[PDB]
Amino acid sequence: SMNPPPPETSNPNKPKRQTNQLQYLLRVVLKTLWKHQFAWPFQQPVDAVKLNLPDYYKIIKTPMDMGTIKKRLENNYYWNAQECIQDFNTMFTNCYIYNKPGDDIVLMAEALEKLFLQKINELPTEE
Ligand SMILES: Cc1noc(C)c1-c1cc(O)cc(CN2CCC(F)(F)CC2)c1
Repeated sequence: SMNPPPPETSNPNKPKRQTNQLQYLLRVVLKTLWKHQFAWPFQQPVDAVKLNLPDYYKIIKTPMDMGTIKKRLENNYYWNAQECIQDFNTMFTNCYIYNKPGDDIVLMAEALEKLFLQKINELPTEE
């Protein structure tokens, strides 16, 4: 169970724009979660080899992580905020699907998700 390639973070064919909602997602939302004490397991793709999780990529077919999200934001990969929000949701859902409801990693993801929802509650209107 080698790891898959990471999710793409740039694509020369995918259209680009800089907007204030995407800026908010990078500067406020991602920033807040990134620097949180629970961020670190989520700051890069799950390395199922180093973590000895041979079934991870049998269960999780749409991996996602904040490192990927950060690069996507930095690279103007997203056209709109919803695309980015979807990736955060994917990351949290994967964690909840793969792990058991007691688990420390799940509590960590719940805390980040609560914070995520607070910051997305205040997304600015598009200029
Ligand atoms: C995210 C994610 N989703 O599913 C898995 C499995 C991971 C995961 C990713 C990591 O980079 C490291 C660990 C180990 N874990 C960290 C927190 C802890 F609470 F300390 C327990 C050990 C788990």
